[PDB]
Amino acid sequence: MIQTERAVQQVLEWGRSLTGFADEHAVEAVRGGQYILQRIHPSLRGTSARTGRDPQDETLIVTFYRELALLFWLDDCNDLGLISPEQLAAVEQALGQGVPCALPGFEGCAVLRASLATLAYDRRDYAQLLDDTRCYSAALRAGHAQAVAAERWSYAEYLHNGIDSIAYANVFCCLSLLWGLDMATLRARPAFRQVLRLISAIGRLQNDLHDNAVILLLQRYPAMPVVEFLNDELAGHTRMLHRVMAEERFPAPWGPLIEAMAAIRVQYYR
Amino acid sequence: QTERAVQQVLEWGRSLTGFADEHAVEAVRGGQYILQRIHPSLRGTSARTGRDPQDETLIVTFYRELALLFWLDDCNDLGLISPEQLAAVEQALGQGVPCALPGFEGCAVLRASLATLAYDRRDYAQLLDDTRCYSAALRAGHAQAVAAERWSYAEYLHNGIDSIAYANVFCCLSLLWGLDMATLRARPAFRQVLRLISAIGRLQNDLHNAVILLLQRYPAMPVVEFLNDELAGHTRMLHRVMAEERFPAPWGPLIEAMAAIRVQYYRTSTSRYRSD
Repeated sequence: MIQTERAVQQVLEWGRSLTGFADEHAVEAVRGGQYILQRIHPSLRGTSARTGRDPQDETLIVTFYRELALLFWLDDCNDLGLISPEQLAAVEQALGQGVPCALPGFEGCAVLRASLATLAYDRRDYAQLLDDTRCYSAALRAGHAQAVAAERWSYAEYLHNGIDSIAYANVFCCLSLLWGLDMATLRARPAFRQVLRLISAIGRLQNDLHDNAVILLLQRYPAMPVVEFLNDELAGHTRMLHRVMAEERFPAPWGPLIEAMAAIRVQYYR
Repeated sequence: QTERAVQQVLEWGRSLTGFADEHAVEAVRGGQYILQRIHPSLRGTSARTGRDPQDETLIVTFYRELALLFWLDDCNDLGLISPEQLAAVEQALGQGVPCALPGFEGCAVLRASLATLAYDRRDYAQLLDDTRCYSAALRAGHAQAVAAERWSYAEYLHNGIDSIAYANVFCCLSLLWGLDMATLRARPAFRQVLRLISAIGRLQNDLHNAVILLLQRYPAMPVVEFLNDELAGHTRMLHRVMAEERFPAPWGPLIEAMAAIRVQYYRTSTSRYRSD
């Protein structure tokens, strides 16, 4: 229910406590975040009586947008070198362990992680979010290494890393943390873990078509019709996802949520 | 001892239509390789489980399962038996009951042995599960080289991970030597490496089908180079994880043993001599 610009202002307010944070980070966060929240709104309405978490709770909504902003900011920090390597390392340790940053200029890290901890419906989801953050950080730095001071790895390594760097796992975990979506339990299902990997691969492939899959393959296998291959790969991952989602029915709002992510395009938020 | 094991696998194989001597030889050869590589490791779990590494009964059973898997693959790919017979066989093996059609008594005998010898019976049910999964992957991959438009490399590899049967191998090992895979598969890192080792096995087998799949869809693509890079890549990822995780013995050695083992030591280069 919170209005778009007020949400941006709330995200920006917190964002100023992070060196390198830009207005763009807050805007993208709210745009991507609203896209998702709007598509799972009908479902969240149905789980609300049970959980006690309101789909329109401003506190939950802005916290979610702040996590998205943090992820956008980190990606830029990593790729555009907005802060020093020492600072990025200190920031990633803090966000990955859930402790305050040891270097100054990044107070927002401790503040957001504390709110998430405090607001967690099922605290297992908070520990998972810290795990996903460490995976995200590792992937951003490994991907960044590849594009330059490297000797390109295999498409396999590329995709495995890109699945972590696309951060869909993080987004899902944060939503589960805030609205009590029981992701920690759902993960016990193999079909669930597999769809997580699939929607993440779908997102990584789509983003790169629109470390990058095309650039990597073309400069490693120039004769190879790279772009054709990838679209095929993307359609393949999509068929597998459709299959698994059919074979198994996940509790609400998971169906709508995965659907929303497959349909989302970097273009609608970036 | 080699030849006595080979003959015990062979003898049982006479109760499976289409079984060839090579199925038994490939089985013992690959199986011997795995068991001798993990031996020093299996000695430490030995007193704890009471399952002796040199146990002849556990050895012959393990090899028969490998032979079953090789035979099943050939039946699917070469049509050694009818589609009707293949369905009845896969049905039986997936439920651990005798095959309903004549000529396949071996199915009953092997599944009864596995049920009788299972350290942790949860591994027996899991083996049946893996057998159904393997059969389903065999079905899919055969029906794919014969339909309309083809599979993506991702779909092929995903199916290929199930069709290489490494899950079945690990499970059978746990079942006979009580390696507690039933609780280990609950570990996300253990699941991740099983997938990596299976992708490695599928690519290795295929580099001696992925190649044909890719060359028929992308003629200008240096396919064999790409697949070789993929194999190297999965191998590096396997090493990265291994280095960052500790798995109860003998799992580390077992995983490494399966990673290395090159098909040229087993199933892809064993056949009956002919004069020509």
